[PDB]
Amino acid sequence: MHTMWKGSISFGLVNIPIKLYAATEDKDIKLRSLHKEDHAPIKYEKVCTNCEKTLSPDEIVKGYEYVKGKYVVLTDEDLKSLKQEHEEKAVEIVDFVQLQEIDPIYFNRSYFVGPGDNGTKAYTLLREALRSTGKIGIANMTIRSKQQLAILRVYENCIVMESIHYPDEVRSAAQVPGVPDQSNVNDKELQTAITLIDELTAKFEPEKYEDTYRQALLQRVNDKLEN
Amino acid sequence: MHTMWKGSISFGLVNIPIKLYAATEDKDIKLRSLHKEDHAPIKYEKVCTNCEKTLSPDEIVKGYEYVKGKYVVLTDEDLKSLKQEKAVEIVDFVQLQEIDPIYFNRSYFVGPGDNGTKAYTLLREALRSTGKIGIANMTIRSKQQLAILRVYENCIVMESIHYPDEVRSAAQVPGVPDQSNVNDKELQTAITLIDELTAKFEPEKYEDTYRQALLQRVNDKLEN
Amino acid sequence: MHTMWKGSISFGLVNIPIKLYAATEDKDIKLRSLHKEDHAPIKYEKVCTNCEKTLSPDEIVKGYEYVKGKYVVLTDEDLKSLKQEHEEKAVEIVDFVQLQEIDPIYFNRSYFVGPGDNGTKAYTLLREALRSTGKIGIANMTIRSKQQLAILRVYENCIVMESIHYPDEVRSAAQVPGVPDQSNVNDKELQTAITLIDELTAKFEPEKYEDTYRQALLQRVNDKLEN
Amino acid sequence: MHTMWKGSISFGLVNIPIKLYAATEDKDIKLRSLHKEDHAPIKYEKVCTNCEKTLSPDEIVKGYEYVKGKYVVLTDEDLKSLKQEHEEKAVEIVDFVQLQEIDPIYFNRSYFVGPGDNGTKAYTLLREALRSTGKIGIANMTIRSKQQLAILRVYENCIVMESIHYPDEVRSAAQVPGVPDQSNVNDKELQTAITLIDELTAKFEPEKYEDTYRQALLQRVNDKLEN
DNA sequence: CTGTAGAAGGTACCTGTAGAAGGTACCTGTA
DNA sequence: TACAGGTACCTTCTACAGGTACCTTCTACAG
Repeated sequence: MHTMWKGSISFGLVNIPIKLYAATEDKDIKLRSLHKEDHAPIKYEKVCTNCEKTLSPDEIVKGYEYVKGKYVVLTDEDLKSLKQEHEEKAVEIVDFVQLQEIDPIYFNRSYFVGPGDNGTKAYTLLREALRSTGKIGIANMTIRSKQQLAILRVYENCIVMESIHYPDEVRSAAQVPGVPDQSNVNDKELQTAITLIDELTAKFEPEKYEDTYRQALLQRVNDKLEN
Repeated sequence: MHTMWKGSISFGLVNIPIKLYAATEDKDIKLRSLHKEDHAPIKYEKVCTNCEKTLSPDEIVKGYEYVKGKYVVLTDEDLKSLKQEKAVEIVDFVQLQEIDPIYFNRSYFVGPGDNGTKAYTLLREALRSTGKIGIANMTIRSKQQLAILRVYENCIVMESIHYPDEVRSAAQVPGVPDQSNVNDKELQTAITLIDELTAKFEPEKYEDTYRQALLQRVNDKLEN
Repeated sequence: MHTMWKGSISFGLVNIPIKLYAATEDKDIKLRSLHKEDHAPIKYEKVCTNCEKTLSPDEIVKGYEYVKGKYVVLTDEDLKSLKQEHEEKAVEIVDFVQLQEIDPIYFNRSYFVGPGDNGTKAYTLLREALRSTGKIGIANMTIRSKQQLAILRVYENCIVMESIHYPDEVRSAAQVPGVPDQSNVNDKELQTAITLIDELTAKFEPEKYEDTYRQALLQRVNDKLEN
Repeated sequence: MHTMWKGSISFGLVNIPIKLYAATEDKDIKLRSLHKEDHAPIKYEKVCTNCEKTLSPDEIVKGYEYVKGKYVVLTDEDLKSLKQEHEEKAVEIVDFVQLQEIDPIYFNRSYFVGPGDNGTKAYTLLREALRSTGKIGIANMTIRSKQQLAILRVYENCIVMESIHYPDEVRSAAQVPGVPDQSNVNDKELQTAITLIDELTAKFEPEKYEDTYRQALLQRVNDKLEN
């Protein structure tokens, strides 16, 4: 695959050089906007709502909307001052917690972690330690000037780094309206449900599920192209 | 807390009325572009790149780019026909460990609907006992996609997932070694290290430092 | 300085990307042999002592002299198989001993260890740990296809990696002929010797000592060059 | 042990007859180049680059390369006048500094110093004075027609004289690229690193480390011989 | 309040490429 | 043992441009 990030997993004296690859790709069809009669691509042009004039990029400033219709203009220098840029590309591990402690509810984006230069032995040691102890590593990571939380876990023979939502962005499963909390299920009905589920149970065949809409749109495009 | 979808989980004769709630919210800081002269928000005008002129939404169409610079225009009629082909239709049940969290894309809590509680708890208990997840097809808003249904705590969680062709293979990751050449003493030392840094998960410990810094700076600027 | 080796310091899970620089340079004067009448450089021509013919580098093979006058030929395959090559450039630390356990008579060559890419925090941690515990690290390294033993220690603000002689190559000071034991030493004579040493004691001035032969040769060369 | 040098440590009125012994030996495997057709050793013939004529040692003169391609020819008389000859083989001590003032990065070669004829009491007095004052003696010495700097120190019951590099041939540890200061060190991380280093700490056992390449080559030679 | 898509700027990492010299490593000779 | 001289080399940095995948942000439409 294509490497998108070069750095190291650092927690104290440990510093394992690693590389990141995107674990998923967006195959959804993107449709360009074209003029009805000219059939040319459409471009976005910035125009002020008050001065009603075209604005160059140097005439645009960023402003945080603090109440409805009122903006505190954050100067560029302020924006760079808020960012705590790091000169060292490191997935700095801040904690190690049991795997069950963090639900896949938190997970946002998945990355494949591969060994870097002169870091295969430490990579294998960390992978085996994580698999044996059955836990994951909570870390802080920056890809391109951002800053987010991540968890490192083990999937098959690879290490997977999943960025996660911050704990205050994840809602509570105990606040869901109407969810029962009493384990008063009947044994006969439960057994019938289990039998039905087992009847519907099959194996996971990834080739069985396909994007039908994508294939249909591609076939329509091919038919219109040939005709 | 706020219902965003109201339908039913359906397979065969089983039809459980359910409601969907977003399991996560985006609290990232969003900034509005403004003019420097008058500090008014800006707006986007769609103009043609071949010849500059403002176009109404009724003056534009959608075209799929098949090669570089060449598009096939999909008329709204055929686009609607393709989009045609409120229930979460379960196709089959697989094991919990058969689908990795790298498949998961979006998370939703599932709550019982009107007169749909007994079936809801029956399905939840069956899924928990059998250790299975239900693969299904569903549409949120004019976009059909694939999802799974699992049990988290005492709730049902529906995770809309990526299609299998959209997920890369862990075997294709460059340079990843095999599980054959790990020393026992080094492994024990590494395990001891990991156990030393092991701590309980404290959700209040981790916070968005950049967002708090930006909010504090905004408050200070407002005071000034 | 000029980096001469790029790799990492590895012991178990710990990996520290580092760079090697030569701590010393040979400033001695080198003289080129020239023809007396032509003043042109000379060339080494390899000629067999028996066939009395000039040999191409593909007509020459290496041989070990197990006994005087007889050689066992070690072909390319044997030498390649004996020389174990590693896929990773690592200073594999095997031991951590006390600093005083290894005498400077073991030391052979000195190298300065600088932080590598994304390897500064771990470098600082290792330096501080070595300085505080008063320990050195025994390791195996290979600069250019020649495996040897080394020790990592702390000098001032830097980490210094010294290659060392193998223990079988170092003689024992207890077997030096004629060296007396800790026999009784006269206190007055020892005090007089101490006062003499203190009288001759001065501070270390690196500029005080210089290679006088090199300066004399350079001055003679310059004098002949001028006139 | 074989005496390789016989002289006296001299400073002012103090003159201590001494003998020098090599403190280390080169046990590396050396392979003789041989002709592949007859398995006879090869020899080097000095031939001129331009004239392409075989040159006897009386037709070869030394030359210093001040610029690339141009050589100032230094005749025998010039080189003899440049070299300083001493009628007495003496290690002439110039001053004494502390043990810690000269780093082992200066050290080049090691020799054991043994008492000479009727020079045991002075040897013991010098050893005791150097040990008690914690000092080393900087000196000028010539082994065989090459004057160099040396330091005299005490190791176990012996005196060790180390030929050392000139100060201009030793690089500065403050110019190592990327080396940081000691200000930013986390205490918890430092304690973790110290605990890890103590975990890998072991007593120095010289019998554990051996030149595996030499043993492998000797085993291969023995296998080829026995067959 | 949430889902959904489109356009736009940017740059990191890989790919394809080459020259120089500084320090490694080895071999002989030679008294 | 000392001591030097010649020889093959190759690694790291210097000097180098093109291209794509992925990040990241911003607005707008729907109900």
